[PDB]
Amino acid sequence: KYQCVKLNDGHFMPVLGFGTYAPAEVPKSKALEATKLAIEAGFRHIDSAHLYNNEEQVGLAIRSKIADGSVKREDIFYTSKLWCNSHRPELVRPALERSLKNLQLDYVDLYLIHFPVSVKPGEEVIPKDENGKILFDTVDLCATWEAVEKCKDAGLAKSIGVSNFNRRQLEMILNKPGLKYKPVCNQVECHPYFNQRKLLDFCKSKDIVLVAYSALGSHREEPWVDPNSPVLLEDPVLCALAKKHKRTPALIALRYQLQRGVVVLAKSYNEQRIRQNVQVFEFQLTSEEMKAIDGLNRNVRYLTLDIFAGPPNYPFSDEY
Ligand SMILES: NC(=O)c1ccc[n+]([C@@H]2O[C@H](COP(=O)([O-])OP(=O)(O)OC[C@H]3O[C@@H](n4cnc5c(N)ncnc54)[C@H](OP(=O)(O)O)[C@@H]3O)[C@@H](O)[C@H]2O)c1
Ligand SMILES: O=C1C[C@@H](c2ccc(O)cc2)Oc2cc(O)ccc21
Repeated sequence: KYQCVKLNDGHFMPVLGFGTYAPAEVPKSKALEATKLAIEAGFRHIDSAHLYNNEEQVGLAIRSKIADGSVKREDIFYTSKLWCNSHRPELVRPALERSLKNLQLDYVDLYLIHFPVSVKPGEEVIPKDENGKILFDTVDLCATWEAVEKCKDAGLAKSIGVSNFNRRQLEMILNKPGLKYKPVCNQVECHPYFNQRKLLDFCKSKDIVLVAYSALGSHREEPWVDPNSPVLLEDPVLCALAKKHKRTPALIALRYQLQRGVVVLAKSYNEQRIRQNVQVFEFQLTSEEMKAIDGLNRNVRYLTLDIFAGPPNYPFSDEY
């Protein structure tokens, strides 16, 4: 269904969203078809990023569902993200305008700082030196946020937020001198094996929505995810609750987040699963079942973004 949460700037965010990242080996055209099917199934919140190299396709999909009259622009909540190669203040608006041009949309509903570690400016999203290590850059993320705030001023992003920020980095933005807009959200990995209780409580404490990514246990694309990590959707408790409720493990995992106050994303380029995942609104977990899923917490982070560790801004060294 279309139920939403009110953000701290007064905009409304659909509580279920459609993830659009797919591994590099997935052809770009598949993003176009999956996003159309997502909108037909009921999805109104759509999550992309300049990193995903799909905004031309995702924009084509959204504007085709507008053109055929299925939805109007105001019904769609579209998220993009500012990548690490344009953290520098003077490059922030160029990057947003470049996403909008690829999308052929006048504005995004939500613009996020994608990841707090900066890299060398340029066309390459992961620039590398001769020994294969990332060419990091040195940027004041408070200066980045101010340039992101100016993007809201200009009406090019209706809301603004962050992703992959730990509590320290959230506090750096929240307590910045002259802050215009708080982040409306922190988009972070969250699933029953990494349920982010502490970070979720902290966001709640500052009127920041936690948006769960990798909520079904991630794409598991090598070399980003350890292939020896456990597979979330094989979990016996999730599978047992799925049987009990006549649902699926993915649907238990998404319902879990909805009942604990989290906005949840779900990626699928599969028509059946796309349509399946919107069924998260048709059933309820009992409080005893929520507690059983709470017990699944394992400290298994699927997406470490290890290749960016080293700089002070690497977000996952802190406890949360
Ligand atoms: N740093 C960031 O901000 C960041 C990082 C990671 C992700 N994200 C966002 O969050 C989204 C979701 O995370 P994710 O891409 O890691 O994936 P995910 O939502 O955790 O799960 C995707 C995987 O689960 C499968 N799946 C989907 N629905 C299913 C169902 N009902 N039953 C069984 N399997 C199902 C997908 O396969 P099929 O496609 O074949 O269904 C795919 O293999 C991303 O697309 C992106 O929008 C953001
Ligand atoms: O799966 C990953 C690993 C990594 C990454 C993905 C693609 C890429 O081109 C470079 C890095 O960061 C991410 C950020 C995202 O928002 C979504 C997925 C991933």
